[PDB]
Amino acid sequence: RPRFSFSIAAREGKARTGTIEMKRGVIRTPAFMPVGTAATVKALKPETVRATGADIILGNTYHLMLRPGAERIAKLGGLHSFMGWDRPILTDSGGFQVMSTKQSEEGVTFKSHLDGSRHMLSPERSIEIQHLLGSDIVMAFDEVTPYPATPSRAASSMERSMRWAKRSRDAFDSRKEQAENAALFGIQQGSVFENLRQQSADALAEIGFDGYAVGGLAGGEGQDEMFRVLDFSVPMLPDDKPHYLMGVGKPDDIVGAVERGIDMFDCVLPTRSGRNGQAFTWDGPINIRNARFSEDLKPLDSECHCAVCQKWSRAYIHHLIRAGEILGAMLMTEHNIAFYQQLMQKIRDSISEGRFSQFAQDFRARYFA
Amino acid sequence: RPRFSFSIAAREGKARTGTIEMKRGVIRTPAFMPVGTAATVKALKPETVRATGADIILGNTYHLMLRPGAERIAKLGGLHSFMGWDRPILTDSGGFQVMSTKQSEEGVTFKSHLDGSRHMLSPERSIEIQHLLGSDIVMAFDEVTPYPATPSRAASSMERSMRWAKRSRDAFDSRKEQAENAALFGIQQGSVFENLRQQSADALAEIGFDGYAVGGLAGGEGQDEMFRVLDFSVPMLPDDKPHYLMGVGKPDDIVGAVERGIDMFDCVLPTRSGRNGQAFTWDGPINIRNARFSEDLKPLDSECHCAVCQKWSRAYIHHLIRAGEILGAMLMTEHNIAFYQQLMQKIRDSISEGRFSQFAQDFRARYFA
Ligand SMILES: NCc1c[nH]c2nc(N)[nH]c(=O)c12
Ligand SMILES: NCc1c[nH]c2nc(N)[nH]c(=O)c12
Ligand SMILES: [Zn+2]
Ligand SMILES: [Zn+2]
Repeated sequence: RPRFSFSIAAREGKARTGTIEMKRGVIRTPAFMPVGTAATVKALKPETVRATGADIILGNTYHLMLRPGAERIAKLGGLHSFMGWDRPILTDSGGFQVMSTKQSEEGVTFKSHLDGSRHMLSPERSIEIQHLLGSDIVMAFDEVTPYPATPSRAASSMERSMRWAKRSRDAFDSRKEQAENAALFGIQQGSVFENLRQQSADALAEIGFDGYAVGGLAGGEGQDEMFRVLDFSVPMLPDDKPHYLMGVGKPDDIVGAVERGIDMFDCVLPTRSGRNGQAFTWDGPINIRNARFSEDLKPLDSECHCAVCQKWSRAYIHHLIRAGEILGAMLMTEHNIAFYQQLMQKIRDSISEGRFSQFAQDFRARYFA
Repeated sequence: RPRFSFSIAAREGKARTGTIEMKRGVIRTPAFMPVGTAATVKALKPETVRATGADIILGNTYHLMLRPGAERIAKLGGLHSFMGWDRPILTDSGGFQVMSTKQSEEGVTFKSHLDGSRHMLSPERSIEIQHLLGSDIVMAFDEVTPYPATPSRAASSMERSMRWAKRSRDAFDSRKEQAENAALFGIQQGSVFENLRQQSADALAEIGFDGYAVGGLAGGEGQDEMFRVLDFSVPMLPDDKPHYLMGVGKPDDIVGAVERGIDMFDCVLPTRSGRNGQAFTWDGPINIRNARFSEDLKPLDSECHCAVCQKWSRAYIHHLIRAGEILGAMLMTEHNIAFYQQLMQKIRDSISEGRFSQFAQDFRARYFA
């Protein structure tokens, strides 16, 4: 396999389906990436993550640098070896967690929430950490402006992000092993403003990246506004490269974003809300803690092919979650990630067959019935 | 398979190895039974429990009656179906948790620690709950005297326990489906007193049970005293039936107890201490939280055949446990239960080959080096 190759096999309107080939494996798109916060997809062995259908997982640079440490992971053989996942890993840059402390044009300094120790992030240090981890898809370090943002502040943050995108590009390229084996994605900023999104897209395309993320969304704006911004923002990006919507999201957000040209997604929703008792179903989410499930012998979802729905009832999972049992988190998480992967597979198949618009309509009618 | 058949294949001194055949499966002895508190062996799917080598698991009557409820489990198809374990299950009677609230010759009434609701246990109700759960090995309901106990109080509790053993026998026998498909074990009491242990053994043998537990030990007395009581107590029990030491224990306790004629064990140690960071190894226990393991690439144990030791390092598990990650509990628990099963297999093989005394000596020399 090549370092990086994105091929589009089929299209329907703005939606695309295809593959990204990388040294560690093939990624089917549109793709959902389970989030591995601190070198684990919470409550799942990597083999279980793979069995759900995941082709790639996300690791968080900010968290890994705090614990167990980037240099430590490198000494131990890199993130893949450390956690036992041998397929591609995308790492975020830290820009989001920095927003979520001294800031300057050079970068940011901040105190660890775990120990109070002082840490620094910059385009150069973020790229270095992602190298030490050994990630396959490296994200440029950006400045993420909060929502809502004034036009002036959105412009200033976008302009800084573009300067930092060039610094990220140069840092990545200067490291031979990284440049030859990994890929680098740029991140579009500009808040909700069309002119700023255009300037950002133009700057990123001039620099040149392997993929382009739409940054700064899902920050409080709501679905209608997010979709409106995607309507104009995604077509600004190079058509022949993957389009990644960071930190999205709910199943309906994913379907609508694919309709608008997005190829890649990550979010903590299926894992985090799984541990809290929320299970995704084709008829919409349910909260398994609800007393109505205490004697319900049906599986979490009636059609789901996952191992949890093959083997255990709602009633059992209800009991586990109510009791605070670890197995409850395990089963809920496996089902939710499997559900997300089945959603992505239905999306890919429907685009390939030219019936994605119908799928989206049918999905929504049932999910929100 | 028959309802119950215990066969002894080989002996060495007081130690025995063999099999218990039951309708749901064969149990190799000496056996270790992982503890499923509230219908789950904590942090493990039943298939993982089985893969470690477990032939039977324990369920706690006291906890299950409080949550999710015995009648509820029965309505849902019984404990095996509910939790997805199709092999034998032994249920304890509740006598221990009652000690751990109004007491009388009829039984005990108590308040739920979860809800404050009032509950009752008696020989008849305990046997009924174990029936509703559908367990394969049912334990008689006893009164467990605290350690230390005066001779008078030990005698009174033992005598009550024997009256309750007869009531348990009669309750079990009066329920056709239970009598025909499950087995019933009696529990010897008498604290540390030889004459009381003899009276108890004689009473239980007169009533007649499928198996005999040594109750009331591991209550604070320490290993030397426990071994001393086992020295005289186990030979009092019928030789041709299984001997079960309840709530034991550490690997060295197990080896010494097998040397004294015990066939079955259960304890929360490998699961509970696994979640806390303690990992069992042939060179003794380690606490994986210790900073010395932060960059240790070796598996938890150098010889262990378990999947955790095949795939992940001490350094990784150290990180997971320090971070409070669920996967840490999962991996520690799987390894510890697998370690216990490998210990039982080495015990069985060494007895079968007439080299158990040597095995015990070699095990101790290395474990305590
Ligand atoms: N939802 C926006 C988002 C999530 N994660 C991110 N990481 C980075 N570096 N930038 C971003 O804009 C975002
Ligand atoms: N270690 C003693 C023990 C553990 N569990 C028990 N359960 C019962 N019914 N009786 C007992 O004596 C014990
Ligand atoms: Zn499912
Ligand atoms: Zn192991």
